Amino acid sequence: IWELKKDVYVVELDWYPDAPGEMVVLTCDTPEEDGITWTLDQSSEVLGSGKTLTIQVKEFGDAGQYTCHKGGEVLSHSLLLLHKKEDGIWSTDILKDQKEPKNKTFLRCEAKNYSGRFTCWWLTTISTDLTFSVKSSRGSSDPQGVTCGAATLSAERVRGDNKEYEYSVECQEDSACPAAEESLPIEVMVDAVHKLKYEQYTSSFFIRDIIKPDPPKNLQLKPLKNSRQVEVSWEYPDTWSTPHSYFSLTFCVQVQDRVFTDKTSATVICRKNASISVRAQDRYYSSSWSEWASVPCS
Amino acid sequence: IWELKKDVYVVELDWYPDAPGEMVVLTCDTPEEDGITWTLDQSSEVLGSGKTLTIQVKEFGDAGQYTCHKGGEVLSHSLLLLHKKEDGIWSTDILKDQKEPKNKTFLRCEAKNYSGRFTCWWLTTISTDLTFSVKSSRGSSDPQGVTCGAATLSAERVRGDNKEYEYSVECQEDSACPAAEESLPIEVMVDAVHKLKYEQYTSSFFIRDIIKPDPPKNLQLKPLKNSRQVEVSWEYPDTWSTPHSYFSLTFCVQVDRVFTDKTSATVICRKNASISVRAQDRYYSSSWSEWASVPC
Amino acid sequence: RAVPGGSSPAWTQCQQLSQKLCTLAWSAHPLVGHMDLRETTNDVPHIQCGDGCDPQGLRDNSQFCLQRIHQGLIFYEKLLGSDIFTGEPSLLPDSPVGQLHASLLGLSQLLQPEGHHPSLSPSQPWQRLLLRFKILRSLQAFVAVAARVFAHGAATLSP
Amino acid sequence: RAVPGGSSPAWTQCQQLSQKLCTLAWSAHPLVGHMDLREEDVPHIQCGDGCDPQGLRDNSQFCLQRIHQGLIFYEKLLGSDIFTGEPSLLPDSPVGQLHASLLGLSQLLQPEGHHWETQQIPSLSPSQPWQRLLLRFKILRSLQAFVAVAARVFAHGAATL
Ligand SMILES: [K+]
Ligand SMILES: [K+]
Repeated sequence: IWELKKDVYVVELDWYPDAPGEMVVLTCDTPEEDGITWTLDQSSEVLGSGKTLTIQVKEFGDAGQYTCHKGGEVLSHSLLLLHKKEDGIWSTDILKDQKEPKNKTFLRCEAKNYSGRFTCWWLTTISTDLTFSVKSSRGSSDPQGVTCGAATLSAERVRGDNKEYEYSVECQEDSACPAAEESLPIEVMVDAVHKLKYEQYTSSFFIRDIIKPDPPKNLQLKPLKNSRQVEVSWEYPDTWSTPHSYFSLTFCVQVQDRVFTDKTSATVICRKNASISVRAQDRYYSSSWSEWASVPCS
Repeated sequence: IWELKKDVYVVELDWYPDAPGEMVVLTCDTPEEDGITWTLDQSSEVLGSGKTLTIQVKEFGDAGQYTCHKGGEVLSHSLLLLHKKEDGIWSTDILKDQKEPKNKTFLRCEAKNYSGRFTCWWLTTISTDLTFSVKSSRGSSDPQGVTCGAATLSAERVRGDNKEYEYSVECQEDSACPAAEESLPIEVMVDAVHKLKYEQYTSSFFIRDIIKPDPPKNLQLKPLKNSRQVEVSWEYPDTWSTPHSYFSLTFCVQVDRVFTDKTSATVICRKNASISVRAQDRYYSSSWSEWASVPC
Repeated sequence: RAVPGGSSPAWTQCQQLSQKLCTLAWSAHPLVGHMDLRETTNDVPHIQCGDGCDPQGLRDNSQFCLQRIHQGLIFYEKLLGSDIFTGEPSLLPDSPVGQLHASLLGLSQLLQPEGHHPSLSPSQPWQRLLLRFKILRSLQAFVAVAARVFAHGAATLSP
Repeated sequence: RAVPGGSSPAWTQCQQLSQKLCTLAWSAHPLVGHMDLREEDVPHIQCGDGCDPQGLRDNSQFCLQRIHQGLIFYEKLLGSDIFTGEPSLLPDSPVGQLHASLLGLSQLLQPEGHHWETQQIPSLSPSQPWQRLLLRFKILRSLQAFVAVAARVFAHGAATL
């Protein structure tokens, strides 16, 4: 048993429904020494007295909010969540296994640059009784500061059947080096609380491996005259790491058959109706290609 | 100690060459039992008497050809061969490492089709006093049958300088199956004997891995008027497996190389080079057939 | 019981898909593989001898043969699922492998569009590669016959 | 000591030479797939190593010096039996041109460390190709990232010096 946050505790049942489980002792936090009683969640049922209640924990009926009272007053609580080892492996009931990119993901992070600021997005069906604490550091054997900004719900969209809830956090590695070649991965540990159930989801990665650039900025067309052929041009996205002399990007100009150019321009043939889309990638490392920047053929 | 051929025995020196080696008992074959004497190879020096001779083989000097004797007579023989294991590796002297793909490859085998008919060569720098006896089989537990028609000497090129001798052998799986996913490999065992030494060379292969179709036949082109172009054609070779309806090949087309599964094609031909084409089994990437041109 | 029989199949999308299938098998594990050399094996299905996948044995029965074929795909197709390819170093879905996994499940779907159906372990990524290869070379073998089988049917049984 | 100084390199030569490196190092093997990752003997372009654009302007000899170190080390590894053991891969292969180009660019930085030190000759083994194969790709992995920074270093010097 450990304290996930004030008056809230996680009980590790390795073996879930098996064995004796675990013997928890709760404590009423109050000066009061006399006539303390314990009740669980609602139930007027006194489970014990004394400033400490000692219980056994196997299933969810074992956890919940414990409350101590004296003379009809609530004195303090003690919410117990369970962390459950299902068939020898922790539970994941919470986050959606994000189209396996690839397999068993839950946390899909990415960075618009080597600044040391990445965002991780996770997916859930769950609309309510959801709490999400985000802890990030770089390296275990001797952690290294990552400030995490609290899990918002970045957007919510429909998956046809039922709604899909998209969370997200921003994180800045406190003292980061964009130029450097990372040797130690960031881990993002996500404390997933849904009601009584407790789950942790983790991601370890190098920023270089989660870089996905914003799409090219200011994509422009410029026809040649009495020519169904155009001067395409774009710019580095505002967010790309600077300087571009160092932090270079490579481009893909697809009309629609794509072409690749480490230049911010190319000359295509408008098949007037289609349009030119351009996307960038790290020029020097197979990170992820940004999204397309598209401009309608003239 | 076991028999290679008749009267010809091998002596396993697994520990070559630490003492005591092996203690061979030579047995003279004859119904008689008195006045028997023995000599080594072709030297006199009566090594001993009786129907048997107890020798100690450790080295070639102990080996050779033992000869029985009864009154001015030679009743029988016994050729003792040595199979030596040095540094935990049986010798691989006889045959040439042919360090190709990959190393320690002493046996080449190819099949021009799926009949179960394969051929295998070996490269020896040796010139004489050899004997290759091949045996093959499919599998080891309950070995299927494979019939090998004697180690014949064929090619006789010239390496860096010293001559290179090549033998090869016909081999038909007693009961083949072509179209089947062979799941058990073929086993080649070459009992090589260089005078008193003896080695064994083995190879394991599924036909599919060793397929080397023949070169396509009748490359016949038909160019067009006022063009350095030609539509060309070939035909599977007859060695190939029948029906091509099933036993499909796919081809190549040199002069960059172009590839079709069609017995035909159309390519811009200049008087410069010439047109070569080959065939690989369409379904399993195995050996590419040799080439076949009909110079522009 | 009697040799089953009946159902076509689309000899061509079959002979088509099947040959695209072989190229796949190879792409996902080129000749630049492992010249071994190594067993009774925890064997896979094999388009064996009298499974009737000969050019001849097909003239009449092709049903047993196809059932076999499909059975293999099921086997291999399952295998690509296994942690064997999932485990470290995990093979990605779009990677040449996970596309085999496609073709297979694809091709399998074109024989039996529903039909009716592994050892597990080990760990040590060390051992996954080895299997990954055994399985692959093994597979490339299966699909080969599988190809010709469908090639013939395309050529001779249909139209 | 004082941070070294001196010989400004063929940024252009280097830029292109590095650039090619980032290509060759993303080879990848269908069956091995993309090696991850878990730490953790291999050099690194670190924070305090001065390859970041800002340091690069101040100086860059220390950085460039590290890059030479890296190239030298990967170069050694690539030569070792690791990539020469089986699944035996050809000297014309992507990996061949790799060791090839590595060295080349090593040379282009330190045309031989005059040969005082420059050692750190690789760990050793492993025997039996599976561990081998993995190792091959782990190194290729590390390399992708190494070479990636270098390319930025040069491509940057190349433009700004
Ligand atoms: K889930
Ligand atoms: K030899």
